[PDB]
Formats: sequence, structure tokens, C-alpha cells
Amino acid sequence: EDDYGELITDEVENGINQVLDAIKNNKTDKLLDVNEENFLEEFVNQQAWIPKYNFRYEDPNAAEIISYARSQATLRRSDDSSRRRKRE
Amino acid sequence: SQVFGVARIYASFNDTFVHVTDLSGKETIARVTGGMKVKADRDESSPYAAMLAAQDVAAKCKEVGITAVHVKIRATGGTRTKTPGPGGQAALRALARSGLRIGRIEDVTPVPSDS
Amino acid sequence: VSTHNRDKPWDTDDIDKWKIEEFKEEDNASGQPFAEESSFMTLFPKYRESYLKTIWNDVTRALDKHNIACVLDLVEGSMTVKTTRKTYDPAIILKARDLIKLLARSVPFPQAVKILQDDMACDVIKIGNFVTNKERFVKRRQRLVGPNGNTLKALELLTKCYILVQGNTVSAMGPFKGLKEVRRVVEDCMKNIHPIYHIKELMIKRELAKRPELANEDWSRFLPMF
Amino acid sequence: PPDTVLEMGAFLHPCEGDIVCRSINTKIPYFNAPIYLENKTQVGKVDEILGPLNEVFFTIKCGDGVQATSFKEGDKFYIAADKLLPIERFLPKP
Amino acid sequence: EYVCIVRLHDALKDEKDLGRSLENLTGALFQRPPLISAVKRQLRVRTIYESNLIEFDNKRN
RNA sequence: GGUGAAAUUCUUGGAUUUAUUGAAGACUAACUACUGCGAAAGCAUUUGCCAAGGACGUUUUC
Repeated sequence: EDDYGELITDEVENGINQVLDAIKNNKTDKLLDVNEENFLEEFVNQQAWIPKYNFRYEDPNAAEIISYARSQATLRRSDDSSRRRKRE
Repeated sequence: SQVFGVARIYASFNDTFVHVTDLSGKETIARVTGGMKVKADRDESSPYAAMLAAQDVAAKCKEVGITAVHVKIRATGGTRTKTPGPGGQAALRALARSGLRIGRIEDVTPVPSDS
Repeated sequence: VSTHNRDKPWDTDDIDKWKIEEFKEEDNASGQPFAEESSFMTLFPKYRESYLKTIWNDVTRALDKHNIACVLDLVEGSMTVKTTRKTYDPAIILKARDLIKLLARSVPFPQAVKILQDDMACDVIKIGNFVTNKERFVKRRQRLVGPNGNTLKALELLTKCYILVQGNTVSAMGPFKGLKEVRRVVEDCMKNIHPIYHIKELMIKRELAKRPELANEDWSRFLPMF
Repeated sequence: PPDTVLEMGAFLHPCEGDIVCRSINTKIPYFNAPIYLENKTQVGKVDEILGPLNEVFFTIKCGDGVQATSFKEGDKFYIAADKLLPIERFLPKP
Repeated sequence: EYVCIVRLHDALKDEKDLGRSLENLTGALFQRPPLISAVKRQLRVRTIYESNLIEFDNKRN
């Protein structure tokens, strides 16, 4: 289970950056052939994907996935399993 | 004084279908597609083409005399998404605008158990 | 290859097909309500229960704006939305079904209430059936969030959609194109294709969409294969 | 949450969104006392006490999120033991 | 001694249910005064000595 | 049909959609879950049959 951008290598990243620079240059031959942009550039350049109510990330603790108990006291009707009836 | 004919609507992300059919389902009154209203392939997902197709289907039903229509909305289903398309709501509201009564509204989107 | 396709001169390019008209009580020319009452029922997990206990009246108030009855029964553990006689909009019951599904899938109510708008649309993606192993499932679910939520924010910047990853479901609220893109990202992430692989492709697609000349041509030559 | 609960009532009628119960226990509950299920989960508050001395009934006003049609015959409803009063208190003094 | 007309919200399944309930509540009873009454609302035991169902109509309820 | 736009394919012989019948393989939608179970693999339709366990207590030809 690759989780550090295995297929997207450094050479592939450099090629994608060169293609992006060629697109930003708006060359005719290339065409024929705070700020969210700053945050995206910081995420891309510093490899933020690699590990070390408008939106979810605005709320605090958006990183943690909240886990819950498998048993709760509640008003919900619970049907007994056939195994428990057989034991009884 | 009330004529019931089920109007089955296909609300996909790519296009929309309207299909006026008898209550038994054996005999179909009329059919119309999003691509029939608009020549562009990208405009098949557009709400305006779905509204035009719904208006044409409602005119055909009024010619057939269908006073009220039961509606069954059915998404892409299966392994694909279950969200109804943009044009389904617009065509349902267009059928409301046409003056036909709206009967029972149920969802017939197919869901698999797994895989 | 649209073979045997007839022309459509009645279509106008000046008309905005993406525009959505509002609805009113006098919009329907029938003048009569729905013949049969239509209801939609969903279940919710037990851990949501108490939160629903504190929000439901407010939820009712929202449905009071759209003349839709609602009921929440804890013993069945179900929430049902029903159309009323004063209801005049046929799709608002579907939007209420979307609302109760989003509320069951742990989307908070200040965010979930916006599904009643015509523009918004929701998609709930099931991720429990992709991989059977628990550790691999947890790891691939953490790939979507990443460290400190950052790539998740990038996914928001990819789609302009509210994305919430809870348990076995990913809930996405936003425009239809963003819904399809995040569906692609979530399914490919559960099939162990990394989220940044699609994030970079979406960034390149946005840069290609910036130029109309590149938008006219195929993006597959410029974009890297994945 | 209550420390202990006692068998207060048995389900009889769901009328008008409130639970009618035969009083199994031999003492009279407080007005607006919380009614629980045996997992000590609050279902509603006592709304009305009625019926003759030999057969006492009480009506529970259900809390929000609880529906009266969800229950069935033979169900039991529980109350904290502090919320009870002797029957001879309401009887006339000698 | 009163003569009272009771209005039922829904029709009974059988007519003798009202008579059975009327003879059920004959005797000592637990009552709380309504909010309209000027006295304080407290649970008291009051005796209904006799009762008799003069008439009952399901259609008129 | 699908795409950002596309494109390959299917067909006025009926593509697509809807309704029914027959056959085949697969799965058990919501509740549902990194707090349950299992050594791992993995595991929720009903009904039975079979074998074995986990935690607790009493202990052991220990």
C-alpha cells in the first residue's frame, strides 16, 4: 500500500511542473501542440500530502475521524439473536 | 374526472428521460429525451432541455388526456451514483408548471447489496 | 458519432440553460394538492441520536418553511419526511429525503440545511465494501483526510464542495461536477490510487480550463497519465 | 440518571400522542416526574393521573423524538423511586 | 348532580365502551382541577356516587 | 453511451427506456461500527444441525 506518491515520482513532478510553466507562459506553439492559490502552492511544493460552516476544514478538529462505541444505552429496540434464544 | 398515467423520469448526470406510460406499464403513451430538446451533448444534462422535454411530454399527455401523473424518479443506480441528475428536478417542476396533478412520489433507484 | 440525429434550431445559445427558475404556490396550474401522500424513511446510527434530539425542532422549522411534515421516532430509530396538503413543490420531498440522509450521515445541520436550496446537491459514497481488511480500510480512509486535513481542504479546493468522511460513508454537498469529481477521487482512493494523483490531475485540468485554446483541444496529451 | 427504577406502568392506549398506562405499582407518582425504560432511558414525563382507587391509570406526555405508536401492549415503563407518594396521603384525614 | 354532554374526537368501535368506562369511573376518583378553576391544581380524591348514560350517538359523537 | 470538451461502439432491423417470463453467476442495501468476535485471513437474510471458544467466578493429581 503506497502512501507517499510512489507513481508520481520526482521526475514526473518535474515534468508536470514544466508542462504547467509552459501552459502559464501561454505560448502559441505550446498551445497548438488569505488566498487559496497560495495554500495550494504551499501544499504542492512542500509535499503536504506526504505525512511527517462553509467547509469542513474551517471547523476545528477536522483532521481527526471521530470514533464511537459499538454499544450505547438507547431507546432503540434490539432484536435478540437466535443464539441467545437457543441458549435460553 | 381523473386520468392516471405514470410518468417515469430518468435523472442521470448525462441526460434526462421523461416517459409517460399507462398504469399497468404495458402500454407507453410517450417518451422524450434530453438530447431530443438540445443538439449539444453537454446540453443534455442542462435543466432547460429537461424542462422542454417535460413540456413536450405534458403536451402529449394532454393530447392523450392524462390529467394526473404518478412520478417515479430513477437515478443511475447500480455501481454508479444514486444522486438524481440536475434535470430531473427541473423536469418535475416543469410537469408541475404544465398543470397536471402530481400523484405519489417514490424513488425507484436500484441499490445493490454489494459489488 | 451521433448517427441519425435530427437538428435542433429551436435551441438558442444566448439562453442560459444552466439558469434555474424559482417556484411559487401559484406555479402549478392544477390548483389541487397531491392525490396520495408520499413519505421517505431513513435510519440513523445510534451515536447521532442525542444530537438529533437537540436539533429536530429546528429541522422542523426549516421544513415548516417548505410545508413538509417530519417525524423522528427513536424506537424504530427512523426519520420520515412526508408531503402535506399545503405542499406545492413536487421536488421538495426529494430534497427533504436528501436532508434526512445527510443528517443521518453526520453532516451538521447548519451545513445540511442548504440542501433545500435548488442549486445544492448531495452524494453519499459507500466505502465499506471496497476492501475487507480493517487496517487497509482505515489507512485508505486516512489518505482522504491526510495530515491536518490539508489534502481534504485541497479536495474542497478541487470541487468547492463540503466533504465529510464518517465511518463507511463520504458525504459531499455541492455542484454536480464537483460531486462527480469527488466520487472519482473517493472510489479511486478506496481502490488504493492515491488522492494526490487525482488532485494534481484536477489542478492541471483547471489550468487547462483557464485557457480556451487548451479547453478546445484534448487535455489528455498535456496532462500526465494516471 | 436515576440510581434505581421501579415498575410504574403498563402500556394501554397511545391516544393523542400520549401514553396511557395501567399503574402496576401501588403508589402515586409525582406530576411531571420523568418516566424511564429499564435501561434507565427517559421516554417522557407524567402528564395526568386518573382512574378509580382500585384501578389507577396515568398518562405520560412523551418527550420529543418519541412517538406513541412505536410501543406495543405489555410494555413496561419505569420511574425513579423518589418520585412516588403514598396513596393514603391523598385520602381524607380521619 | 349534573347532566353532561361529552364530545368524543373519534367514533368508538362499539357503543358499550362508553357505558363500561362510565361505570368504571363511578366511585372514588383521582382528579386535578383545571387551569380555569381559581383553586390550586392538586391531586384530590373525589367521589362520584352514581352515573347513568342517558344517550350516546356515534354519528353525532 | 461517456467526457472538461471529446472520442470508440449500439441501432428506425427498435439503439435507449418501461413491463413480464426463463436461465446463470454473485451479494445480503440502511441499522454499521479503527471500542464486538477471530491467532491471522476475515466476519450481520430466515430456519435448523455440528464442533470449538472469549471475558468472570470456584478451583486444579497441576
